[PDB]
Amino acid sequence: MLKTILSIAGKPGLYKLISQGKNMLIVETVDAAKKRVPAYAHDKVISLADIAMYTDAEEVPLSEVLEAVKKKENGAVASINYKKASADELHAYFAEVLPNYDRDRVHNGDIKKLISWYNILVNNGITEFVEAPALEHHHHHH
Repeated sequence: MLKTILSIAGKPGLYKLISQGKNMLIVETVDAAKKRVPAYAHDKVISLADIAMYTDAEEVPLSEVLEAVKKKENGAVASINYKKASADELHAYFAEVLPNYDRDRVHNGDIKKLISWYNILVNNGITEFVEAPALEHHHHHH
């Protein structure tokens, strides 16, 4: 479940935490190499277990709204690209499948941080977070 993937809003992207130490966290790059990297709690180390967005519907974790926008592209990578798209393009890409997003709670660059991890997600597959089969096949209940 959401515990192992740490979401990084700094220079790197996504990590897998194995163990915590009082200097450095023992993590793995979620990548093709998968190297053991010392993580430091300064480079915007957030839990992806924590990331959620409150919208017109219930409280939706970032993984489930990833599913909703990924549904469009059939499990491909993000065609938006956050480092080429305008701020208007960011919210309009989300509003293609979910136009019920608000601008009150969703205002903290929530889609922008999402696209940053979203390209990394499809890069190695991660595990599974969308009913389009990349590794497993999910069932819609959420």
